[PDB]
Amino acid sequence: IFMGNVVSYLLFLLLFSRVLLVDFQPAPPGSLELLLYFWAFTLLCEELRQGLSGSLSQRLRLYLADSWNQCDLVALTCFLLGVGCRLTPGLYHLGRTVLCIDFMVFTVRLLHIFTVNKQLGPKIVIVSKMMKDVFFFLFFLGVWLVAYGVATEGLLRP
Amino acid sequence: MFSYTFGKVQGNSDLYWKAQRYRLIREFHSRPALAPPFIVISHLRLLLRKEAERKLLTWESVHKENFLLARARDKRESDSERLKRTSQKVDLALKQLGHIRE
Amino acid sequence: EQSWIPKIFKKKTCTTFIVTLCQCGRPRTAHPAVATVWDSDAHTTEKPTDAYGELDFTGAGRKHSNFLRLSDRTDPAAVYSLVTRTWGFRAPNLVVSVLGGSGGPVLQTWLQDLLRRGLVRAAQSTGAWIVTGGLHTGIGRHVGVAVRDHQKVVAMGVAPWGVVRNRDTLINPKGSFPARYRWRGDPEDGVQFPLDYNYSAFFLVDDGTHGCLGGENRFRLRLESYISQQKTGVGGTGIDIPVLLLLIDGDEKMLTRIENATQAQLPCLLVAGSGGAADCLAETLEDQGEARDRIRRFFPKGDLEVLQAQVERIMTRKELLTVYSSEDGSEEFETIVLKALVKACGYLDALRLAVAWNRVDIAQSELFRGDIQWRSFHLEASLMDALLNDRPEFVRLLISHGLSLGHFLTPMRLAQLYSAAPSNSLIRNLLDQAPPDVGHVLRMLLGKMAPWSDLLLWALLLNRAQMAMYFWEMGSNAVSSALGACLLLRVMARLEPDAEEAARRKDLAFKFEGMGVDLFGECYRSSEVRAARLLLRRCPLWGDATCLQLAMQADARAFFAQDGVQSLLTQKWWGDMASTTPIWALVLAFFCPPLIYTRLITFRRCLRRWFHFWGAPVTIFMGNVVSYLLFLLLFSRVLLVDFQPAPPGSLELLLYFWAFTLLCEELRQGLSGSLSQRLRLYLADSWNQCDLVALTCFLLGVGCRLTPGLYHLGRTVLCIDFMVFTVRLLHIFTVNKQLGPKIVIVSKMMKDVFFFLFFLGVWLVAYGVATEGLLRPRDSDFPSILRRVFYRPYLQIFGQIPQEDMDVALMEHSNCSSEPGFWAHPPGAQAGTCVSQYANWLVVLLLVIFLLVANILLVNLLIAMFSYTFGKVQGNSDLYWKAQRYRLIREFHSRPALAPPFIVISHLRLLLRKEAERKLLTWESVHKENFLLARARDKRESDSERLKRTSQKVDLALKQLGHIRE
Amino acid sequence: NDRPEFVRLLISHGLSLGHFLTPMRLAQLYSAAPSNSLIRNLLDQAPPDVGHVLRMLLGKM
Ligand SMILES: [Ca+2]
Ligand SMILES: [Ca+2]
Repeated sequence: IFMGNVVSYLLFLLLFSRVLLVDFQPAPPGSLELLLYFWAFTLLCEELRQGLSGSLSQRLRLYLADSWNQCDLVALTCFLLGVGCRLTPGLYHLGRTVLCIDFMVFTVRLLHIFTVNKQLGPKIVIVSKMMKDVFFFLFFLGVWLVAYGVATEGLLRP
Repeated sequence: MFSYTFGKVQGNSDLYWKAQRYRLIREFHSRPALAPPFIVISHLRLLLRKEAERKLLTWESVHKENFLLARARDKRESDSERLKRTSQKVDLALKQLGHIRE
Repeated sequence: EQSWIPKIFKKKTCTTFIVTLCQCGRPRTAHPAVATVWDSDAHTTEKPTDAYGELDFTGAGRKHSNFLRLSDRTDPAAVYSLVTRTWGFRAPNLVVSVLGGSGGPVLQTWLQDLLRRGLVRAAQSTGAWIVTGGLHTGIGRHVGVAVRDHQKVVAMGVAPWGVVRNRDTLINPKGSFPARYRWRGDPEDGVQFPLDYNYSAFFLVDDGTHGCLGGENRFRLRLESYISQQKTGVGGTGIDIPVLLLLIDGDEKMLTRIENATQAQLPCLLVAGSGGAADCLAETLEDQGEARDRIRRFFPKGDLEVLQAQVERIMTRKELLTVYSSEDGSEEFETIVLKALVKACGYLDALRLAVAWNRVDIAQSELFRGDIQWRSFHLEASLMDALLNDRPEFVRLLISHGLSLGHFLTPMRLAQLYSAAPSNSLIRNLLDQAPPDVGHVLRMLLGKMAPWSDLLLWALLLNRAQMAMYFWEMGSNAVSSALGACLLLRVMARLEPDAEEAARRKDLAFKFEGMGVDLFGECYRSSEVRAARLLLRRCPLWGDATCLQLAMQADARAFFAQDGVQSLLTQKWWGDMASTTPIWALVLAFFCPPLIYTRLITFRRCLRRWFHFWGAPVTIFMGNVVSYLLFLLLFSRVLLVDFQPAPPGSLELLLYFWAFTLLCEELRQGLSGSLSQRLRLYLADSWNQCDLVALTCFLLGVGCRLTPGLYHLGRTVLCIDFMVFTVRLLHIFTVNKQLGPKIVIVSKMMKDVFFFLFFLGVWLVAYGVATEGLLRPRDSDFPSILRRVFYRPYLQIFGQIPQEDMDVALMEHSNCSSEPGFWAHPPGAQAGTCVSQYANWLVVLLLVIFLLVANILLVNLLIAMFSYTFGKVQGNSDLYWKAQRYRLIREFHSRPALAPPFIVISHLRLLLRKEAERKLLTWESVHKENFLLARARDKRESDSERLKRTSQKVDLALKQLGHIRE
Repeated sequence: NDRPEFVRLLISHGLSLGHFLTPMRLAQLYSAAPSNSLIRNLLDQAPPDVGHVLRMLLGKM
């Protein structure tokens, strides 16, 4: 079941890219785009099933507590928003941009695959724990960039 | 910093992964057998809708008794416990020696 | 399996009536329709038993105290079989049938101390059974409380059915596996008693009576006799189980029971000072007789001549009777039992019995006295018993007594020893598949590609750690035997159905490897010219395979790690040249052949030196390296310059011939180094796989080149083949003491590499597709799309950031496309004719995030993972390199002395075609003895052992102090 | 009185435990909760009535 799910998700990403790069046009959606809409709807139904069966509020919170479920939910929300914007006559470009970001959100989900390997799962956990060091570096670099950039801009006087 | 953190949280991360492995397996144990593109056909199906045990417990109890006996024997044969027993026996010998001296 | 229990066991009914009240203990009213002197057998009926199962005393207990109800006239063989097999009780090495009325609930302090310290302790030590009355009264209660205080011990209780309180709750014809018994019934009358809760199993003898005493005596005596007729395990090898009766106090009934037991040839132990019916016999044995009977025994029947006649009949067989000397409470039970059994005996030996028990001190005392004079078979039988029952200490002691072992072991005895394999054990299966016929199974395990040796092999096969250890200590070829034992144990472990059994074999193999390495270290540090140069390089009787071969097959990395073996391998690597020769000296000699004869290199005489220099593995390796470098140089020269569509030139033909010679060399390596077996062995090496793929690509490229139409394809294939060939040069660093471990660690870094690659691939796909979608370049060509989606983002990781092709601020605005919106014209060739500029700040933001993640976070994470892995697998990699060093040296030891370009001339040659040893073994044995003595002394002087000895000495002093105080 | 050794020894003497424990005895045992202890508070919030507090702690989900 896991392997079939992985293969289907890879095919879904392939179709999403195919639609986004080629078949996405201001005209009304084509056959492939409608297939993508149906596929995303089935993914939404699957997430709904996972949340619903897995004390309604209790199990809903239990489902929403998982990071991967949060990622799936945000991806699907962005997809719905992008489709809505695209269908509207005036918000075509905004919809395309939202879907472009949503593709990144969907693709990041593939990292879940490595949680099954005996060696990669611990690596992903450690990576998740590296974020304090990442933030320290980012804050230090931001301070340094502000200082240096403002000093140089003031000196040059463009 | 990355090197230090990676070296520091190796064991805890491994334990955490081993723990959540059960959650992963259980999640994929209950999912529909079909893929998301076709999973609609299965969500539709979901919609519209002893003596052996006693023997097992007895065997478990036998193993528990063996484990407890092993722990007790290991503790009793430890150096600290043997030293304590020797001290008590020496004290008993000393008391009997004082008693006989009278 | 219980339905058979009712089939073979029967209970008794009141049946016929004998007078108001039945003579069968039941009221005349409560009798069946069928109801002079009532008969326990004639006036009763037998029905299937309906009170079997096990007892679960409420709360405490082992949750299992097997019970049973059976007729008195029952054959004890069935009872013994049921107890031994069905209920799981092992065969008793000794049975103590405790007797004694012990009038009055209270018992003397010394008697209670003896029971809790002499009897119960001995029973637990020897795994004996204690047979008493399964009731909470009389001596049974005292025995039970002694057992409880000592606490397990097996206490069988044979009691009548009818005097047991709450007999109703036990009745369940279907079975009573969960049985609940309330031994604490409020009424307290002598008619019935409660079953004690300290006894492991009960036998409720049924004689068709509702209360009586002595009705079970017949069955008890019959069971005692039958047990005394059995054997002490190991099939018929064991001696007859000793069954003796212990008596404390008593009465005329006890005297009759003692008489019956003596008639049954059962030793009796009479406790001195126990009381009446026991001190009477003790005094009679020690030495008016009627006066003794009157004073000691109760006044009734004292003047009766029956008592005196019974005492006379008892003394008629006084050999069986023995008095437990008070000795101020000696509490030395095992020795007294042994003395009583010896006296009764007047074959059965104290040695065999001591071996049956695990008491080696008792046998040590028995043999230490010079009074006993032993013969050959006498000790041989005991040694066989010790071997069969896995008693290493006893075999050590027996061998220590000058027992000749060469004549002891015989094909019949060896067959018996192997026959003792435990039920369905791997050794048993292998023997069945294959007299012992051990050679066939040994060859099957290894593949086939002196009593001590045989006994060591047997112990290894049966996996008896201590016995195999001892046999190795007494063996001749210590180091080779240790390595062979490690090999055999590892092979068996890999071949075992159950992992837990395999782990024991694996641990034993590890222990043998440790002993082998320690002993060889001792031998080497004593004398290097011997030991390594001779012990390792000789071919023993194991498989006529040198110890190094055994270590290689066993994967005994620890054995290769030690400095002695490494120094020997280095010495073999340099051949006859001194191991200290500098590398530069070797190079100079290689390029200046005459300089070999100069004193600057240290070792017909001329031809001898010539062949010594050019045959050493190191010089062959250097020549091979030089030839391979020249081959790569020629390959590059051909590929870059002389490769043309025209027919091959001279240099290209030379390259073809050179590659052909390399192919022939690989063929030779695979062929000579069981055709399929050696082929797989060759193909298993990674370097051989690399060579094979390189040569296959070379053949494919040459074939394509020769074909008129596939010239370019051939050139491309050869271009890749050059990379494949060049990668082989990494094999050079496997010889350096520092680089080889590095290469091993590098090979182990691939998991981290793959993690990084997968992460980077996911990130690249996401970012590239997002950027391509945002820009909307109008090329929209599949190769161009793939380029912009994968290649360009990938190159951005290495500082190749084409801002002009992504940032609209750096491009020229133009109305390229008729589609609505604003567009810009990138200057890049493959950047798309024009890109949308709707939200370009988002493209720049994605570029910023991608640079951050990829360049910094992922790369630094990979560095951290590499650092961790490198630090973690240092030692294992070093050991692995030290182990494979032998394979490298052996491979280069057998190669032709000529280089691949000329190796054809040598492949052609290949085609068309003591007392010193005994002295060496003796010296090895001396060193082994020294090493074993050192280990034993170090263990004895350790703090833990000294503390244990002090505790024992303190206990001895305490016992002597208590003794003197009296 | 929290004397594990004594309870071990007493049980070791063939004391029948099934008949020993009774609802009154269990109520007494739970009544021995020390003054204001978490168990005491939970019992007050909820005879022992232990099942309810057990479900509350576990949640009975
Ligand atoms: Ca999910
Ligand atoms: Ca090769």
